[PDB]
Amino acid sequence: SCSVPSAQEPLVNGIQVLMENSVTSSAYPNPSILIAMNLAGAYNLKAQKLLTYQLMSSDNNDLTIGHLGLTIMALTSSCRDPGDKVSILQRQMENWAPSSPNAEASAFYGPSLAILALCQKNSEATLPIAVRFAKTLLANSSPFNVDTGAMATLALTCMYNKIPVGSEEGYRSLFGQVLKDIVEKISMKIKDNGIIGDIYSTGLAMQALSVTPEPSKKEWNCKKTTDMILNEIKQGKFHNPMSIAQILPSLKGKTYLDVPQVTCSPDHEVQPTLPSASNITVIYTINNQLRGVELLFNETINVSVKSGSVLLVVLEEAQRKNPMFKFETTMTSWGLVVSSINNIAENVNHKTYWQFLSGVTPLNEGVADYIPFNHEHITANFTQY
Amino acid sequence: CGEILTESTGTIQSPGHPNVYPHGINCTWHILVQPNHLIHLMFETFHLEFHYNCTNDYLEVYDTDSETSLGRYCGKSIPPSLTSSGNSLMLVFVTDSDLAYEGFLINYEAISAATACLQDYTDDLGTFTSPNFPNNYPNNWECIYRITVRTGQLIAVHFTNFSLEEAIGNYYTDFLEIRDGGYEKSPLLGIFYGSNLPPTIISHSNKLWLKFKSDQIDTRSGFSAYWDGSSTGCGGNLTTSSGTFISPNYPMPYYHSSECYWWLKSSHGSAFELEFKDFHLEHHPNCTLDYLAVYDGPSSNSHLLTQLCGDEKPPLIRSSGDSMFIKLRTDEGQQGRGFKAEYRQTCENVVIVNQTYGILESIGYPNPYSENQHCNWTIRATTGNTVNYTFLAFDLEHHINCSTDYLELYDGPRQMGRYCGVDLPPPGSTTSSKLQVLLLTDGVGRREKGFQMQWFV
Ligand code: B12
Ligand SMILES: *[C@@H]1O[C@H](CO)[C@@H](O[C@@H]2O[C@H](CO)[C@@H](O[C@@H]3O[C@H](CO[C@H]4O[C@H](CO)[C@@H](O)[C@H](O)[C@@H]4O)[C@@H](O)[C@H](O[C@H]4O[C@H](CO)[C@@H](O)[C@H](O)[C@@H]4O)[C@@H]3O)[C@H](O)[C@H]2NC(C)=O)[C@H](O)[C@H]1NC(C)=O
Ligand SMILES: *[C@@H]1O[C@H](CO)[C@@H](O[C@@H]2O[C@H](CO)[C@@H](O[C@@H]3O[C@H](CO[C@H]4O[C@H](CO)[C@@H](O)[C@H](O)[C@@H]4O)[C@@H](O)[C@H](O[C@H]4O[C@H](CO)[C@@H](O)[C@H](O)[C@@H]4O)[C@@H]3O)[C@H](O)[C@H]2NC(C)=O)[C@H](O)[C@H]1NC(C)=O
Ligand SMILES: *[C@@H]1O[C@H](CO)[C@@H](O[C@@H]2O[C@H](CO)[C@@H](O)[C@H](O)[C@H]2NC(C)=O)[C@H](O)[C@H]1NC(C)=O
Ligand SMILES: *C1O[C@H](CO)[C@@H](O)[C@H](O)[C@H]1NC(C)=O
Ligand SMILES: *[C@@H]1O[C@H](CO)[C@@H](O)[C@H](O)[C@H]1NC(C)=O
Ligand SMILES: *[C@@H]1O[C@H](CO)[C@@H](O)[C@H](O)[C@H]1NC(C)=O
Ligand SMILES: *[C@@H]1O[C@H](CO)[C@@H](O)[C@H](O)[C@H]1NC(C)=O
Ligand SMILES: *[C@@H]1O[C@H](CO)[C@@H](O)[C@H](O)[C@H]1NC(C)=O
Ligand SMILES: *[C@@H]1O[C@H](CO)[C@@H](O)[C@H](O)[C@H]1NC(C)=O
Ligand SMILES: *[C@H]1O[C@H](CO)[C@@H](O)[C@H](O)[C@H]1NC(C)=O
Ligand SMILES: [Ca+2]
Ligand SMILES: [Ca+2]
Ligand SMILES: [Ca+2]
Ligand SMILES: [Ca+2]
Repeated sequence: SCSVPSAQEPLVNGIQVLMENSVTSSAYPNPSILIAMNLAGAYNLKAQKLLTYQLMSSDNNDLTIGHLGLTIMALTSSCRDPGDKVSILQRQMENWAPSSPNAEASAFYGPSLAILALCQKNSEATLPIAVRFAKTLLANSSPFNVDTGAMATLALTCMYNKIPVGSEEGYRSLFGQVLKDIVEKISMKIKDNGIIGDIYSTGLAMQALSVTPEPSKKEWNCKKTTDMILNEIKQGKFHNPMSIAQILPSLKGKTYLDVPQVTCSPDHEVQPTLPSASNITVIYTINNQLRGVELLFNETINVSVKSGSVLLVVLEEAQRKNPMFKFETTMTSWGLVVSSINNIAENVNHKTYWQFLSGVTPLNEGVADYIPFNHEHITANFTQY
Repeated sequence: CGEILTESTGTIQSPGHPNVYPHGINCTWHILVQPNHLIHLMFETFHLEFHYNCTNDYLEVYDTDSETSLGRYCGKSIPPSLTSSGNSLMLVFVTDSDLAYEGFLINYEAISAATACLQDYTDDLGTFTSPNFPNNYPNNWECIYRITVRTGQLIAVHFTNFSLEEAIGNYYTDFLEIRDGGYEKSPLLGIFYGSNLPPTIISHSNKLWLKFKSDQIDTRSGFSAYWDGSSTGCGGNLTTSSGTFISPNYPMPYYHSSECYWWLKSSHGSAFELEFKDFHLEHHPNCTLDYLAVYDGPSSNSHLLTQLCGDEKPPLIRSSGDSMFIKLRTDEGQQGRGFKAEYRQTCENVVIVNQTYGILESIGYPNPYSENQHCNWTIRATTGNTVNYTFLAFDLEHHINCSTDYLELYDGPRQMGRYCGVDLPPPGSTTSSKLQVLLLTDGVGRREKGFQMQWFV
């Protein structure tokens, strides 16, 4: 179809390892990865066994709905019984309701995981929630986010294939309606160059498209996308192990939907061994116009050894030079998030974060991956979704 | 020019559109769509030279499939939607030499006559009910109810039965939209869902417009309600800190020889302010044929801020006090399209000039307070008196040395304090006759309520 050219396969098993290597005892346990390496067939059985044991021991109360869905799913692909996590998520999802049709689109990315993982344990018991979710998702009218469109289509495809024998002609028709509407919204974001939405969102979307019951009018040029993603690995865009975890499945021709079919102990193959600069200035603004009546517009300039210094160095160096640019950080499945600058901290009940943009257009890598250029103007706005 | 349309969907261009149409035209259209079906006309845009008898420039639409005709339309006025009896429609556009405008855009579409529920009522009798009631109403159904009446009165609708699908969060599945005029965009009395009996609804006109929508799944019994056509009154007591209202028939020309009345009062201690997205009435030197009087205060006795007539669009009208009264009167003969009035309630830089006592409440209250306010009230004690305080409710964000959200108090120039939290502040008294209250609020919240407090002299 658009199965990866065997010529290019080495390029794939590349990242597979580069991802598995990220699993250590102090690494943050990343379900998305264990699913990814279980789906793709794990090389590093020590790694896999380690990260499984971590997810097993995880505390249920620290887990958001999405966490919890991911985890149930991740365990499931290690042929480990989640059991209790499923009870919990199930109770949490009866009581589930979104905000408002004007509310942000990604607000549905979390629930998409819950439903998907839940449908996978019990479809019939999941129906009510799946309905409630579709009606709402459809009615929502904020600007389409692809990452979420993609996940929703997995959750919604799974349900669509498991309508209990007898059920009123209606569920399927609703689910499918939403499913089509979503697939249209997606093809509409496929670039004249193989990318769906953007790079880091593309892997999720590939899954989505190769699984929804009704394809888009304008037929999707799969081979193009899969080739584009491949050159783009040669180009080093996929170093962050989470991002690997979100394309590895497509590349291995899989979807989160195949998690229940994972087999255990294939006994995998050893992927053979494959073995000046004048420091720059970056202009770094940090602006608050939202929290209390004590806010900021303070700009600054720093030097960062060569390029290859990532935005986080700018941050750390700004912090060091001037105490007003203090900032605090916090770890996640995707990496280091800047959680607070200047004692203004992101807060969930305000739906309020720190957004990093280049002069005016928002960035799209974390500060620990992003690499600023010789006279770039990075601004950090405290704002909301 | 002129053309005839077969398509199920289409648009209809004024020749000049997007700007402007030619003078002296004799153009004609004809729209025909499959049988057992209907034509629904939308109406993006529509300027024309206006005319009481409607003679100079104008547009009329005959119901081809039938005798009679839907009407002739000049000016800005023309119902956002029209819908045929048959599957065919006459559409003649006819103008004259002097005066023109951007013309009109105007969409249309086919509509099955089975799936087509739309029903008009007049008899002063509530025979009105959700589809199929008491049996379960259908899915994917839509259904409209206009009800017009005697030009004196108001409509007052009561509900007997009402069980509709529940709401997902702030999302509606299945609802009943109630509007204040006789058109799909008239002010919103409310949208209603779930299983509770709506309050008694009361109009400000003799027209009411209703819509009941249902989605893909889930069905119930629906509703049944009745209505009183009695009072000869029109207008009302307008109680929200902000809202919108309508000269009767709007966007259609209004009724004659009527005197309509509206009293704005909601949040204690904060002045209202007016504005119009649209004004039109009989032009008059000195003004007095058909006019609109605003009044700084609860009744006509109060100081008249303005009297308005003609075709020009007013400057916003900041009342200086708590209440604001508004009366409008029309003489028999001549009628303009009317007005539409956004009105907000302010709090920046108000002054209670004289009042024995009163209340101060943060605009929404008890609704949680709006983000981003620089609020400044000032109560003035006549002569050489003072002002006692007492608080009644308090609920602001918390600490950071009250630097997030807060409220300050002043004795003339001197500050008596800066407050927040859910702690109720002390009684007190000014040694002055000036008493300033400042409430500064920022851009986020768990939706803390605000505050409320008493005052003396
Ligand atoms: C919603 C969302 C956010 C929200 C998260 C809402 C919330 N607090 O729950 C906020 C928090 C609004 C956000 C922030 C950013 N994110 Co974002 N986020 C998403 C999105 C669409 C949903 C992820 C999610 O809900 N996970 C579901 C749960 C189950 O998993 P989780 O482990 O709990 O997920 C957490 C992390 O994903 C984290 N998060 C969200 N975005 C980002 C970005 C970075 C760099 C990091 C480290 C973490 C992070 O928040 C989630 C809760 O903690 C994804 C898309 C995707 N495919 O992942 C991106 C996405 C991962 N984030 C992305 C980006 C670019 C950003 C921003 C850097 C954009 C910007 N200009 O600032 C900022 C980071 C600013 C900072 N100070 O660090 C990119 C990837 C980044 C990369 N390095 O490749 C993604 C992939 C979207 C995309 N396709 O471009 N975004
Ligand atoms: C850095 O951070 C700050 C905070 O995040 C941003 O500030 C806000 O920017 C947005 C504009 O993007 C503003 O919100 C919008 O206001 C528009 C016009 O002004 C409104 O306010 C007046 C009266 O005060 C009204 O009468 C008027 O009609 C408006 O409502 C509106 O058109 C917008 O409505 C639309 O947007 C929303 C979603 O945000 C939709 O869902 C709506 O349905 C609709 O289409 C909106 O209300 C806001 O006023 C700004 N205020 C402040 C101080 O925070 C910066 O933009 C940001 N900078 C960058 C580049 O990062
Ligand atoms: C639309 O809206 C109205 C409510 O606002 C509802 O109409 C009522 O329906 C209920 C129940 O369906 C009726 O209550 C019943 O009254 C019976 C007696 O019949 C007559 O006698 C009484 C008393 O003099 C009158 O009030 C009544 O109207 C009749 O003329 C009683 O025998 C019943 O009460 C018993 O029911 C329960 C258990 O179910 C017990 O616990 C009671 O104590 C008792 O034993 C019966 O409940 C009521 O009469 C109706 N009201 C009206 C129309 O006036 C409709 O239900 C609703 N739906 C529809 C589709 O119309
Ligand atoms: C509250 O708002 C009023 C304006 O309505 C301010 O009152 C005084 O206004 C005069 C001019 O009208 C200025 O010269 C002074 O600055 C004000 N006097 C005092 C004693 O402050 C008042 O300042 C406002 N309070 C605020 C915003 O702090
Ligand atoms: C770049 O140069 C500055 C001084 O110009 C130096 O302090 C800094 O070490 C360099 N960047 C970093 C911290 O790697
Ligand atoms: C407008 O003038 C009068 C209204 O009373 C009516 O007789 C006349 O027919 C109208 N216009 C036309 C078609 O001449
Ligand atoms: C509005 O309030 C006045 C003053 O109490 C009252 O007399 C009048 O009846 C009310 N009008 C309406 C709409 O009932
Ligand atoms: C308040 O009293 C009357 C209104 O009844 C008003 O005319 C007067 O000017 C005001 N008094 C003061 C102190 O300004
Ligand atoms: C106002 O309150 C103070 C509280 O100290 C009290 O002394 C005074 O008698 C009060 N004056 C009035 C208006 O009764
Ligand atoms: C109040 O502001 C902040 C609260 O954290 C603090 O840093 C500051 O020093 C405080 N000011 C005072 C109370 O002197
Ligand atoms: C209003 O009446 C006429 C307007 O044409 C004008 O002559 C007069 O001076 C005005 N004032 C009065 C007397 O009401
Ligand atoms: Ca003319
Ligand atoms: Ca329904
Ligand atoms: Ca008149
Ligand atoms: Ca606030």
